[PDB]
Amino acid sequence: AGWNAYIDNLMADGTCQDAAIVGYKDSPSVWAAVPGKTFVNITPAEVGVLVGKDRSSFYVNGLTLGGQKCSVIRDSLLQDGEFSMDLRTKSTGGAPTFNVTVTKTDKTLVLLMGKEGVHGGLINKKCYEMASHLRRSQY
Amino acid sequence: TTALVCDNGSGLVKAGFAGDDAPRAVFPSIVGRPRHQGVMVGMGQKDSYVGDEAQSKRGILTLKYPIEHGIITNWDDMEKIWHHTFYNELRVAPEEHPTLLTEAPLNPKANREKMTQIMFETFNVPAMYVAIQAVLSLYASGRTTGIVLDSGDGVTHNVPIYEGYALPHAIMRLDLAGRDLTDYLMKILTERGYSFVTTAEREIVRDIKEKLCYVALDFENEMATAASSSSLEKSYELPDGQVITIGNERFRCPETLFQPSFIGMESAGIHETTYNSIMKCDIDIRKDLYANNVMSGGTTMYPGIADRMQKEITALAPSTMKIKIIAPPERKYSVWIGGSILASLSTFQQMWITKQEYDEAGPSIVHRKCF
Amino acid sequence: EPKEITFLDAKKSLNLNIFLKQFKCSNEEVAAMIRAGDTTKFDVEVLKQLLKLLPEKHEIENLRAFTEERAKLASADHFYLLLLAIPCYQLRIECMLLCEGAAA
Ligand SMILES: Nc1ncnc2c1ncn2[C@@H]1O[C@H](COP(=O)(O)OP(=O)(O)OP(=O)(O)O)[C@@H](O)[C@H]1O
Ligand SMILES: [Mg+2]
Repeated sequence: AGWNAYIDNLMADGTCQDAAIVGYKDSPSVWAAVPGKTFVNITPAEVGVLVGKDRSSFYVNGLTLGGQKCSVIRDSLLQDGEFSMDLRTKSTGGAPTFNVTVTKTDKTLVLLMGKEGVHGGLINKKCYEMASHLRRSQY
Repeated sequence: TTALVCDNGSGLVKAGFAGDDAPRAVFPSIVGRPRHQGVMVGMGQKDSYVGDEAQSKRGILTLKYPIEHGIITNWDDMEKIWHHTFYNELRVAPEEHPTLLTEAPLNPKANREKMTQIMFETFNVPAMYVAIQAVLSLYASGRTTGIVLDSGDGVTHNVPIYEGYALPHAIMRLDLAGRDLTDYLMKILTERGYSFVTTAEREIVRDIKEKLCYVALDFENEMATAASSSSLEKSYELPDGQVITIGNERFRCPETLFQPSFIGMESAGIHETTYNSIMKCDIDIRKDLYANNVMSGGTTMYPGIADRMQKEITALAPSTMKIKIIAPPERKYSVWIGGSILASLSTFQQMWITKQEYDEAGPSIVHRKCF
Repeated sequence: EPKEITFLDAKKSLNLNIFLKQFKCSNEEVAAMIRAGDTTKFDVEVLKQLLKLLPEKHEIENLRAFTEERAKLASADHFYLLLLAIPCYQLRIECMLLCEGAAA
């Protein structure tokens, strides 16, 4: 069972519209993602934005995930106890805005893109359970 | 079932039911213990008094004001205040009413986690949501996105809100509120020639701050007519007969909000922290921040604070001639009234934190449901 | 002696006993006159003491849940259960105290 089974486990309940296991250690690339969606086009430059030491640049105009502009709300990502990253998708002209959660494991990046009207807390707890499950398995 | 809304204030804790126009209980944030030693029976006198009962018998009680500058420090006295707030002030048990709660902005995370675990373990509420006072303050005006100035009794804050969700990076703090204004008012009335060493004198100066003090449209012009104004000089009668005359100090006590250099610190004012907090956001939200600027707290009851906020935001920001700063008449309790508006709706039933969520997620659910 | 079972602390039963024993009658005459609205033995301070010893909601629910024989209870609990048999008693006690205090 590969990482596509892990994406299907992330696509089990149907609350989230996109999932991403993206490498930042060993093999820095998108290891798996939902095909056709935003997070399959995550560059390692966007990973270096995410894993970078500057925790104050991305507050000026958001950052980019898969070419999509998004706004940071919370930053507890490099902190070892929490390892969490809360974003919301920016939009132009009254287009609907979506909740985004990014987390570190030991080797991977777990990114989740939610649906319309779906609260970011459920996205956050599901991604935290996923990151804790990966960190329990030394991943 | 009707919901309960309480504003856990630094100087006045308010409590009541959802949907009510006014809070049913308004009591000061005090816990009294008996000041002298003596035991007897005396038909079962209580060991601790809270609130209006603590206010009424306060001569034989040493009081505690346990919130320091918005932030909770002593936790047992908050637990006793919350026990009074449920069990005797509203006369309820908290295990069936969902309870909306208020936090000071830039609250430490351990305070939020401790608050959530004391709600879920001790009181055992079936539903609780922590909201920033500014988000409820925007909800009393009836909108979901904008920056809000909130000055209570503890601390002044400017908080930006996006679709009901606050942005903790651009929240700014000004270290003054109505307690600091009260201390400054005793300072400049002492400089005028008076003296306030007792409890009742401090309460009289609090009521002077409640009744007489105002904000002028222009500080420099009203200084320029201060000796010549026939309507500026007010006074107050203490019930034992002392007369306190107040002049220009009526608009020097709240102008500490606008300029904190009046008292001797270099912090930015309620218009300058608002402007600097607007610029620290994303660029797109800033017009909606200016469009829905709400002041809140009892520290905004000074008449003519609306047009002075208008003139100061007009001075700093050249795009804001015509946008109006919204000042509801009931923004004493706009945290509580917005909590009533938020909790009474049928769209809020998902956003409550269940007991099982705390059991499976720990206290850190307050980081992730309350945002 | 049978055990005087009470759903209250000793303070409230003690103040209610010191209140009730000053009047020189049993609890039935007290509750029957509270129904009757007689102001002879009720001045302002007595009605203030009566409102200071009002029953709590869990105490009313415990007295309603007591379906056993009433003889084993205390006399204060007998007064509470005689008070609970009066329709709309608290508003009438408030009416009498506000009328006498208003006249005063
Ligand atoms: N009409 C009034 N005019 C001026 N000041 C007032 C008025 N009424 C109350 N105050 C003062 O303003 C403060 C009350 O504000 P508020 O109720 O928002 O504070 P709080 O909720 O205790 O504080 P915080 O929100 O920081 O926890 C107190 O310091 C009180 O003395
Ligand atoms: Mg408050």
